Amino acid sequence: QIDSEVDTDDLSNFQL
Amino acid sequence: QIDSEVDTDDLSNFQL
Amino acid sequence: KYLVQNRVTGEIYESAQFLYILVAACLFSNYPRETRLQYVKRFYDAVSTFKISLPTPIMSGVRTPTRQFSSCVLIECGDSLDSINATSSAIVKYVSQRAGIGINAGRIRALGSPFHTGCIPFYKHFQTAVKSCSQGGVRGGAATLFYPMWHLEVESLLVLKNNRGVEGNRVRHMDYGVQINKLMYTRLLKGEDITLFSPSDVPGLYDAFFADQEEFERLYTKYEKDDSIRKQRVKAVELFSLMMQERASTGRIYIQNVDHCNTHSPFDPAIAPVRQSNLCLEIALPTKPLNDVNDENGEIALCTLSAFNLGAINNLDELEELAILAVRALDALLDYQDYPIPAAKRGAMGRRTLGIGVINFAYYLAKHGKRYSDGSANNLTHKTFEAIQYYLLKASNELAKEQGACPWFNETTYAKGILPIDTYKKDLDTIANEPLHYDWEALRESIKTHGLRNSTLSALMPSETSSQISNATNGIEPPRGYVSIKASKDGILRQVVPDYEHLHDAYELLWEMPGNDGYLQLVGIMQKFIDQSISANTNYDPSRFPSGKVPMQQLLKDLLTAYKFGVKTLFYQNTRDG
Amino acid sequence: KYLVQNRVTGEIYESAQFLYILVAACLFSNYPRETRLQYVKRFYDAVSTFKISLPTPIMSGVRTPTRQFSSCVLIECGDSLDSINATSSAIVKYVSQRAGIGINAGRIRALGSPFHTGCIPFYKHFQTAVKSCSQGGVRGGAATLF
Amino acid sequence: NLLVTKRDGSTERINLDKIHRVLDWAAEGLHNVSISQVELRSHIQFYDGIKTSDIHETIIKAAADLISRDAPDYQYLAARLAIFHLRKKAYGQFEPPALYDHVVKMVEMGKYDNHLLEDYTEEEFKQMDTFIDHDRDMTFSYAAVKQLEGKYLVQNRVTGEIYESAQFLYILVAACLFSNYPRETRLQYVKRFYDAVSTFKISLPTPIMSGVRTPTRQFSSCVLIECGDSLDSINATSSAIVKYVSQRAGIGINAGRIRALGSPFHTGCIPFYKHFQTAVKSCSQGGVRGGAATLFYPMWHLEVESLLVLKNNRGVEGNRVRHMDYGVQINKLMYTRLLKGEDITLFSPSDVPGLYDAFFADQEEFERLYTKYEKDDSIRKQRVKAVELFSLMMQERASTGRIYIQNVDHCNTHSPFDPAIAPVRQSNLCLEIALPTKPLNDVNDENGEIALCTLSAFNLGAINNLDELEELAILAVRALDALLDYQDYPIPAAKRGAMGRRTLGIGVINFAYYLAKHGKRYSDGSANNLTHKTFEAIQYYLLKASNELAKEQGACPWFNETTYAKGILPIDTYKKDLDTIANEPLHYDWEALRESIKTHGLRNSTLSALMPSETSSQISNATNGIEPPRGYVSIKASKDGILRQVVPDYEHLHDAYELLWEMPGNDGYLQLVGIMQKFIDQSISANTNYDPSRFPSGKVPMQQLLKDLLTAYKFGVKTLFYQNTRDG
Repeated sequence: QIDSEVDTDDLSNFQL
Repeated sequence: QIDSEVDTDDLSNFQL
Repeated sequence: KYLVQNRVTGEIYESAQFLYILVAACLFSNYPRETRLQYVKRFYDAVSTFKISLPTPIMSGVRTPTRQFSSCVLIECGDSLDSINATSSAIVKYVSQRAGIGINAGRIRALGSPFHTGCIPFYKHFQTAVKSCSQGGVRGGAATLFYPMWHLEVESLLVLKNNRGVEGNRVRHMDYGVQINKLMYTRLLKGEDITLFSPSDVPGLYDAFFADQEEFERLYTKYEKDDSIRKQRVKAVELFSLMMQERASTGRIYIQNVDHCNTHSPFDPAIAPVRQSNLCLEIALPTKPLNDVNDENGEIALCTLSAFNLGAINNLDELEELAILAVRALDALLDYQDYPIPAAKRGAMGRRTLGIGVINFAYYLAKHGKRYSDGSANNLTHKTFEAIQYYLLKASNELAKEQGACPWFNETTYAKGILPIDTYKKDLDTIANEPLHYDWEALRESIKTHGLRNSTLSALMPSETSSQISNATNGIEPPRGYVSIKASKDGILRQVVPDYEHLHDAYELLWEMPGNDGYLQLVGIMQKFIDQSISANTNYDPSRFPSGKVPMQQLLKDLLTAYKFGVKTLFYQNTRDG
Repeated sequence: KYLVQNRVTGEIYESAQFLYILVAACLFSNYPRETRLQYVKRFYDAVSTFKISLPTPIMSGVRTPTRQFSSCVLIECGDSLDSINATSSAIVKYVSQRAGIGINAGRIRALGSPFHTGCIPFYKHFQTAVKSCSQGGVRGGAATLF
Repeated sequence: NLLVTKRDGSTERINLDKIHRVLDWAAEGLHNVSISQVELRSHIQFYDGIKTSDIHETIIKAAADLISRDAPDYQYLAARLAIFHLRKKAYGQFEPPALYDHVVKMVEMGKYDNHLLEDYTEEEFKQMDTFIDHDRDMTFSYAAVKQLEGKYLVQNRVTGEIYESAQFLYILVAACLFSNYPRETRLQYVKRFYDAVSTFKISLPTPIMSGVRTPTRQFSSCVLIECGDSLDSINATSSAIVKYVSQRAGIGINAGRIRALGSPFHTGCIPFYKHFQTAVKSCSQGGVRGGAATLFYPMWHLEVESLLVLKNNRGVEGNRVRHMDYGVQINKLMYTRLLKGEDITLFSPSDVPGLYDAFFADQEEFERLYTKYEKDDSIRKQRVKAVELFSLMMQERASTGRIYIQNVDHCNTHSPFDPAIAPVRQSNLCLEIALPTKPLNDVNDENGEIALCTLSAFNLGAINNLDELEELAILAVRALDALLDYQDYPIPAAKRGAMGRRTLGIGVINFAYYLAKHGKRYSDGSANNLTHKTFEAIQYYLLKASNELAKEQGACPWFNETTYAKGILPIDTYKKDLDTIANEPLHYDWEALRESIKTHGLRNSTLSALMPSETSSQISNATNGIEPPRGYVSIKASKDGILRQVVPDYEHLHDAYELLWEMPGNDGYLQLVGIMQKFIDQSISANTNYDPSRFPSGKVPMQQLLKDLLTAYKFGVKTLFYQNTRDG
């Protein structure tokens, strides 16, 4: 199954 | 387990 | 299981060679001085070098004060309270002495006939008789109960050991043999109905079932047409599926092909028809119902068993001496052992029936570089069982000269000049062409003149204990794997198939066979020469079938392959897990 | 359950006072004429006016072709297979005529005694005998084991 | 001895040599196959009085059961055998009849269309008959034959009699599609097409392969409906769904416009979604057996949280629509609220003038209108952290496999259509199709537009070089175009779609084998450039053919709604970030093409679409669409026993192949999908994949799920189809 935890500061570094 | 379906026209071709 | 020892202290009092020599002394003790100790020697040699194998109660008890050795009894129950009481009492006596039982309760009349309350309550009473001498109610005592496929209550009998359902409809600690003949199978191929009748309502249908297939035709269609007779119709695809669905589910709903048992048999079915089998479906002998335990006009059938080790003999003609040794020993045994029920003595004294089988068939097949599944072994098997039947008859013929044929020899076909080679299912002609090697006409005449000591000589039985002692494959079956594991207080017991190192690629393991076809061809080839029947298995690996599920179509197609090749009985179904 | 009747056609053939007089008749039949009918008269009076009450198989069967009226049997089993068997068959016979059974199985020897297997396997056997003439699971024929 | 019942009724000795002879012919050229093994296994099953047909199935299945990766040629030994049995079953002998004789027989039997005999003369049939190579039945794998036998060859529903062989199928599909061409070119086209299909270069969908030659006219198998926000339209949408599913069609419903629970659809979307589901399943065995749909909605819909969980196997019944799939529609704004960890505001479409339209057509106008409506108190709305909604969607996508994503901005910024006139506002059942739609207001409403597409694919495994694709594009595009005028139109709106834009979707099969045969891999970037070069060839030659056909016959009536009409090619509009993952130069003259399209037009507003495949890719023994195989051997369950198909050319390429679960992760695959999307007209049925035993404690982190969701947006991927999660 799936690991609920999400890191936004990791994410904020992505460019679309 | 077992597959209920029985073909009689297949069978009718057997000789005892 | 074998060496004489202490129940309590656990002290062991003899070695194996002292067992073999004393089993030999005892069985051959009544021979005259000129031949006795020659026989003792020649027998001792046969057993201690693993050529002849003896059943457990013989190996355990011959030398000691006991006299119980019957381990294989067949009772037939009549359609009356007296007979059920007699059948039950007899079952009681025999199980106290560790014996497996074949009950025929087919004659019992159906639910709500003029046994008013039906078969099932009586079947239960047999089961408790059976288990009357067992640890918790499952530990020793064993039976198989028989009925015709056309019995009115069959649908209710087909499901007796089903692990679902309610209790007053469940007899789970017994096995059943369903009896089938050509007519039923014809209603199956033609997709028509089967009419059920209660045996009490159909004058001579039951008897014609076993004795005269034409008389059955005539009487069945006749009774079907008659309105005044209580009956019941059901499509024949339905009943067969139900039986097969149950056989598959428990492993232990067994088939007797009763016409084959009477058209290809040592007995003439007008005098002494074969109307049932025993616990393991290898035995096939005539029976008469009692009407009291000590009824003298009854006949319960016994058989005394043994087997040759095909792995131990260096050539087929080595079987001459062995047949002589085997048949003489077991014959002496018959006069030696006790008879708790008069009907059972009458059987054994009147026909003196034997059932000598084989072990190590699989190893034998490997050592000659053949296989079960592909037809490569048909001819070798035909040549082998010829040797076997022939030399078994030859010895019983020789013994009948020296000592007298058996009192009821005139009830056999043999008495009339009919040999098995005259009566085998003709379709075997199409699967082997091995010529007869031995002079069967010389034999025909000699039997017809001098007689046989033993109305039967051959029967292919399962084996486990015996085939362990000699490190031989079990009966005629292919091994599941190369190594056997037994659970034991003393740690894990391992036994590797004989001569693995040289033959691991020779062996065809059970679950390596593409299907049942070659094996059944091989069983049918044995049945050409065997006096009684064969404990024949069917096998199904679910992961060989679409969606891991075994089609009813293959089950029936195999059921018919066996009828066609003349196979009399089908014993266990094995279904592998995964 | 008393009146003579066809149990399939559902026809009733008699009435309660015929039941009463004829039951009187049968049980006093072999009396000497000097006193016969006098007995028959007085026993009929007593039962027809509820002073004496009779058991069912007597009330339903006496006057009919049947002779099975024993509703009530006691069997003692000895500690031997032949005795077990004899006991078992005795039961079967009686429960097929509808009787209730008391069974003294007390002397069967215990499990482990030098028949190694003990009372219970035989008690199952009596149970299946007691039920050997009954529908399936819980319907007809009864016993108490002592 | 052993006697044998014939087809007539009499016996006759078994002909063991005749068998060994057929058996011998059949192993022609194949390596590593034992004939004796096949006899030893079948012959043991032969019984006195067995019939001929049985002997024949017994030896086929015994050949069949020997298929393994070690001895893959059995695949063909079993086929040839079945092929043989099937000739005798059809024509009573090996040699098939003269094609003209055959056709007349089939027409009178009522199993072929009479139009065939009015459209061609006996001499023309006699000439077609010379194109046929009946020896090509010898090249099918066994899993192929099983599919022909079951799904393709014209046969009997009831008796189960088979009336034609494969070469008669191919030639007549060809005759029919090209029947209206003029005498000068017709039978050249029939030949050149027949060749393309019977040698596995072009693959056709099932209803075409099954029905073109016969009296039927149903071939649309891929419909897209958009529902408006009114009772009339729901009734119209439903009725249309009914019509089409009776004819075995998959459906893409857009019910996003439906207004939310408790707005001034007063009772909300879910009860209407259920009504669509029953329309869908209206023609299905027990209520699960045929009829299929995917329903679409924007991520900002007020009821989204309640829609995200519709197929959840927990919950209560009045909140559950489990027998449909969903596509959630996302754009740049949402993803930005995700990266920045802020909120997403939900609105009901009925309350937000032109938000819905700006969603698809104009991302700036969406920015402006969204922030504007967020600020306004008078508007019913709902805020939720954007980490929450995304996790919920992804947690559902993972759990069912079938909650799908449409990136609606990509669909409109990189598209054959101009979104101010004809925006792409949904997809279809499998997420590969992307076409404009108009809501109806009655079933027969003429101002409606339901979108259809007619599908096909090139076999990358069968072409010996990229420029072989020129002829194939011409053949593919002409056939499917003829088909459009040929087939029936149950709903007027659906005809308007197909007549107005004549949209096609031609894909590929055998991508994985192709990649292996050039010694590349999905997962590591080794295949980016090969993939770029390949889909160039593909788009280019597909346009070239549609341009050539537009000259000969007229561009399509609504050509002026496309970007193509204005000079804009896909190479102008692809997601620019692809520049960083491949440097493969364009090889073909795209400016010559720019001008020629702008002048002469296109026959078909769309030409390319990467679809999934199973049936089709079995017939040619090709890897399925663009996907890596799960293993080297496929198992199908079948009444006739287990069907095995070993990946093409295993013996030489087992170490070339990258199997599905051997890929370190989704990254190379998505780079490869994105590279295709640079040239594909519509979308790609793109999967995501997760092996739990590659993750700490056997559990897939929400972090990787989203990180991949963004990798796909970035590389310009328009849709995400299934998630596959391996067990263990």
